Amino acid sequence: MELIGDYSKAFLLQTVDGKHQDLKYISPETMVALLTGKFSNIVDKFVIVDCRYPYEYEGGHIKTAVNLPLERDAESFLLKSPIAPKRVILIFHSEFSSERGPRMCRFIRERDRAVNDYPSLYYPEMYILKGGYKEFFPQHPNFCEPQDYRPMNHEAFKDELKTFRLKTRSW
Ligand SMILES: [Cl-]
Ligand SMILES: [Cl-]
Repeated sequence: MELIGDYSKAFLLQTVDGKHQDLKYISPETMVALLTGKFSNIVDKFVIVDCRYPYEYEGGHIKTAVNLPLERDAESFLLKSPIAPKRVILIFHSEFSSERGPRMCRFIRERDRAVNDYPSLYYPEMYILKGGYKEFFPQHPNFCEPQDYRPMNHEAFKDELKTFRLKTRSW
């Protein structure tokens, strides 16, 4: 397997197959391994980036996850003042981690490359949580808060979906 983004070392986590062949995916179990400190001696810090809309996040998210659905906010939070460490790892996810999560992952790498001298990166190691929140919640409810799951297409949030999308950079 290839080295991480800055070609400094191998990827630390075991991966699983995912739709986007060029990205690295991890399972809910591996996400829990990170959250339970199984890699504390090597991983200084990791950030779980929930790329879903605010109402989805509010309806139930992974503990400690940060809601950064808008590209400009994800960039500001992660690259304005890079989180320095050991390793730093980013884990992106959305509802199914089919579109929004992967898109933000690619976006951050694009920006990371743009503000660095090749091949250096602030976040050389990034993963996608396979199955997204939809598959994580049924496996580890006590690692979520609140302990619920609100889909993007929830019937009671149709207006909220439209409101949020009109704030995005492109549709
Ligand atoms: Cl997938
Ligand atoms: Cl956006």
